[PDB]
Amino acid sequence: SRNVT
Amino acid sequence: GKTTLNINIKTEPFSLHPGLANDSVSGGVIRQTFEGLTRINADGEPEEGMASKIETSKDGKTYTFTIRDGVKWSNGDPVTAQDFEYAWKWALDPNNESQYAYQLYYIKGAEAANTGKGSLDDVAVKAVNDKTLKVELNNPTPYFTELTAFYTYMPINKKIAEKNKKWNTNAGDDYVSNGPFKMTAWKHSGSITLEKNDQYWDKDKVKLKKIDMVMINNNNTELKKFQAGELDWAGMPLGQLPTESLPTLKKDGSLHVEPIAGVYWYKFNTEAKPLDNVNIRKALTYSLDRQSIVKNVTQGEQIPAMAAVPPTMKGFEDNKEGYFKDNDVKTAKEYLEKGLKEMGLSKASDLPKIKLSYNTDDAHAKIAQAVQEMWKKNLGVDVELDNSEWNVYIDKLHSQDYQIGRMGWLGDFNDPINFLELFRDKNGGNNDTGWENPEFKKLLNQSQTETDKTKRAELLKKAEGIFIDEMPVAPIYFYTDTWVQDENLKGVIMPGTGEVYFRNAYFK
Repeated sequence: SRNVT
Repeated sequence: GKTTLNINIKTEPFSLHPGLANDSVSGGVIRQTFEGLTRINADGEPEEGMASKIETSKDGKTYTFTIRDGVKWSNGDPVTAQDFEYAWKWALDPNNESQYAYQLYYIKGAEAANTGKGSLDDVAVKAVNDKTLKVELNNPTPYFTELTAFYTYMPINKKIAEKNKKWNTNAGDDYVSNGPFKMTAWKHSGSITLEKNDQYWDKDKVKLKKIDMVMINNNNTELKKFQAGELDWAGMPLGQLPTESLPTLKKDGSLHVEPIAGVYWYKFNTEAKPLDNVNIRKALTYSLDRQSIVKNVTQGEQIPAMAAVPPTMKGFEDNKEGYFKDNDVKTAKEYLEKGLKEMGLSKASDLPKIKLSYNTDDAHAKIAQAVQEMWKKNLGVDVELDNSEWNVYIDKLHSQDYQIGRMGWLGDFNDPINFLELFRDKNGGNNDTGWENPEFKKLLNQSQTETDKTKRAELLKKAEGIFIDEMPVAPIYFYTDTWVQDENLKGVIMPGTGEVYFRNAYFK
């Protein structure tokens, strides 16, 4: 998954 | 002990449809509100969730899930095998444009349906009856019960989804879920409230009654709120600590620091000049001083990345050192010169404009400013910066409306291929680079038929080698999770892949 942080 | 948990999720989710979610923010919510056929227990292993029994055929390819007696959505309706069937086919329907459809390609006929070369009817997920889901995979897949715990494999309420195509876009009567919590409010760009779900089968083991998730995209403020007692957590996985505070919080012994299966990388749009030139990509990658970045910029004990697969992933420990040398300016200058020669250019000042993009966040800007400096000093390459809100940003990269783009990737299950198969296919939902390689693909697919674990691992290493050689992305560092918390908060589930489950969390 894409991680915002 | 109080029964409300106050946390920051920073920003508006991409989607709270489990079939569109593809990100930590979305997942942070959905992982509380839905539950799959399996769930992750404290030891980070899959265990029975909506399925009370799981049977695998002798050949390892066919899974038969028995749906637990009495399981229900938050409106009381039963959860049925049909709900799963519909969810999974919904995500694979190309019209619905799930960025995680490829996550379901493990099921036979899944890829054909999604790519337009086959009928959704021929995807081998079948609600045999209300309490029996039958699934046939292309190959024995020992982590399939990890995939069924992942949020793309969540059920959705079929009846309501067929009635209201936009059920997922607002809290309300049309938003129902089957997990330990339910979402009772969602003010867009403001916050989300979750409450214990009284219809959840295992509700007796759920201690929190409410979780207030705020949306503060300001690391400083998050910590202030925490210091004021108005948050019970500050930092990752769902929030973020401000970097200047990590010295202090390490020194007073409050800071938690954990290595996780995740990689921070700069994705190149290989179809946008000048990033279509492999030599330019390598010059930008090799000219990075990652040890500087992790010691001086992020200060979160991150490990320099010169690889895709984190060295936590067993078989891949020597990705600690990686495929190439950090701060390798000599080699970077060689690549630049070669790429410059191919364009009929003499000097790097005369390359076309390059914009480096990230999602709005002071931490990402600090990294981008460092990297921008590295390129200026080491290569003579000018780049201009820009930033976007997270959910818009995700579409900017997916649509390739960018040149260089900050991204981070956490593992969805405990297998090295999760860091590779997202680049298998040119228009893969989570690829973003426009890159594909025939040999890379062939090896990935070969890995899925190889029965010896060590031989399989070698195939994936080969594959990774081709990836790094063509550099569609520039690895920077492998992740840690850093946070402080109210130390009365017990029972939070945080596996090595860097997600968080509050299902059995309490204050003592």
